[PDB]
Amino acid sequence: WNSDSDENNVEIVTAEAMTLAQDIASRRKSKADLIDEGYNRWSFQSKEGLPDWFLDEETTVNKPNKPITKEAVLALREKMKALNARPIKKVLEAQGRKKMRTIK
Amino acid sequence: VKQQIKNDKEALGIQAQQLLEEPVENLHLIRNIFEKFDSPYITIKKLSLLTLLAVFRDIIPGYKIRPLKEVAQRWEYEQTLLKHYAKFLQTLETILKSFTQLSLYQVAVRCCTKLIEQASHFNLSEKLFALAVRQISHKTKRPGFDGIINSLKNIFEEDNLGKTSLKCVTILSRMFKQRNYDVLPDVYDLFLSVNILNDMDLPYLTKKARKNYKETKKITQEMKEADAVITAQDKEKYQSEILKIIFITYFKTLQLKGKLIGNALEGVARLSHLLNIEFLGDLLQVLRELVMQATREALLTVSTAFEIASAQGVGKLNLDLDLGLFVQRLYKIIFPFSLNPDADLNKVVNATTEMEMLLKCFQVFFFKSKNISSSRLSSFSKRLAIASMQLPEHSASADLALLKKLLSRYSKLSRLLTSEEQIGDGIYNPFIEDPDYEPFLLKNHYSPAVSQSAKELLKS
Amino acid sequence: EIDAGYSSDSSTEDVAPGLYNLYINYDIDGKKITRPATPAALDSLIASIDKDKGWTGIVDPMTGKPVNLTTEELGLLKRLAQSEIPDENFDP
Repeated sequence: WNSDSDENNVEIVTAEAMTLAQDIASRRKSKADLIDEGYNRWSFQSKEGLPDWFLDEETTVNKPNKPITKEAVLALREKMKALNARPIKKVLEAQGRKKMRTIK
Repeated sequence: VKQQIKNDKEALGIQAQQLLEEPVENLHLIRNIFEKFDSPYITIKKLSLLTLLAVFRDIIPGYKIRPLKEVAQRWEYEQTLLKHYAKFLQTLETILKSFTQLSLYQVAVRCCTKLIEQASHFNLSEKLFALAVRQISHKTKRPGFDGIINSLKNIFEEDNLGKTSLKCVTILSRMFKQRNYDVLPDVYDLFLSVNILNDMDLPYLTKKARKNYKETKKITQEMKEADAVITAQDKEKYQSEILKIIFITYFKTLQLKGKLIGNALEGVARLSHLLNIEFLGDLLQVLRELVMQATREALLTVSTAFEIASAQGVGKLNLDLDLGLFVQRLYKIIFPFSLNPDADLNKVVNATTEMEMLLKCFQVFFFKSKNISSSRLSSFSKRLAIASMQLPEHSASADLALLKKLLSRYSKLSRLLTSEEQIGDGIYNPFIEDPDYEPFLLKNHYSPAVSQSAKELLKS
Repeated sequence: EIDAGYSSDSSTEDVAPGLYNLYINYDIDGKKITRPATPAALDSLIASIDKDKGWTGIVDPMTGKPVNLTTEELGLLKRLAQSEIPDENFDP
């Protein structure tokens, strides 16, 4: 009754994924249209089983460049904002040192 | 019988001594100790377990063994060593979960604590921590609980990097979900001990050796500078994740509104200054949303709200948030506190004994720079005297002593006073201004010393 | 005649949520719809502290609550953003 037996997930960290995720959630781009747009020249280049010397240079070079929207960029900055990113000291003395640098 | 036990103890001592002298060459002796532990005698089981603990702590490296003759045999040695250590731990959960036998369980807890204190950095620490916390997650204080919490507290203090603390915090959080955030109050105090959050002639060298020595020295200096920067960043990231897990546990505890609200507000007040500014403004909303032991809980909310506002530099960071709603809550809560009884017995913000926070909230209220004594303190103090009709005299003398040492020169507090606004329910006496009640009745009271306390007040 | 209808896959639809005041002004035929009460400040603080998996940060104009990707939407985003067939069982 105390067993720690505790799967697959995903972590949206790229601007590309956020723009796609925003389009899915905001319903601006229809989900059915997104699926159809996913049958392109790059999805048919399957990566299942390819070696690491091949896959590494395929990702750095042969990676389709999807657009990025400013709204998704803000969302990532919001996600990347840690709980202690701007505490009382890092907002007061950090602001104070810059102020006294400008004064000097 | 006794001779057999003595012979087995001697054999364990000889095997242990040989291991200390030559650890690498005698790995089979550890297997022999396990066979000796298999003896039915309880005392021999205890001695074998202790010798295994002593042997393991002596031969365990000070570094983390990196998994896979000068290098190969060392790897086989370390791989072989890990196998007994796993087997020894496997016996540990078996005997721990199996709970005469109580003494063996206490010994089992003891070696578990010793491994925690010393072998925290080593492999299988995830299993070691999980076994120990599983004993604490239970409703009742099992034997050795004081030893385990001390060991966990010591690790949190020494762990400057915060990786081991992060592992324990995650495991402690998992128990809280399993227990529905219903554990002993001492358990939540572990988070308070996280040091990461609380931090807020010469031998001759050949011509070739000198160039090697110089080359290594340059690497070490470059290694140190990069490590220092990496340590600062990793500690900062670990601190953020620890705050994430700790605060999410505290907020979940507040949502359930259990009996552990005391420790949750304790942690929230202690770690509030570590959190972001935007969260400070929204932190008081959850405190003020619980107004529909109800008086005791409201005391914690108003006291913690005072503590959060007490953070240095709030004047520069004008977050406002109008803590006056908490002020009026304290202004109204004194009457039910005077209504219900209270007993100190004999031998949660920061302490216990509810009367202690009240004076503590009053003294931080007084410690506020010019925030009071603007004819508002007197109105507050009047009901303070009214609420002082009961409770021990030392408490009664304490609150009267607060206004005695008060810098304000107002003297009409214990008599007719200016308008008693802010929820009223008392004599207003508007626009009176007369230097002319409660002490007269206070003189007649069970304890004789209240009479002289009233006399010393009117004379002073 | 062609009935001037809307097929279920038409790119035109009502209620287009956007990023972040709440756009609770009126409804069709012009009636104010009730504002859903603001969420418990505890619960809102929890969600802010630990963002839900697939936290899009998108609120529909009607309800002030955020819109979060479901498990199937998270899977579709996984396949689409990794440039694979968005169909789990399609023979390439």
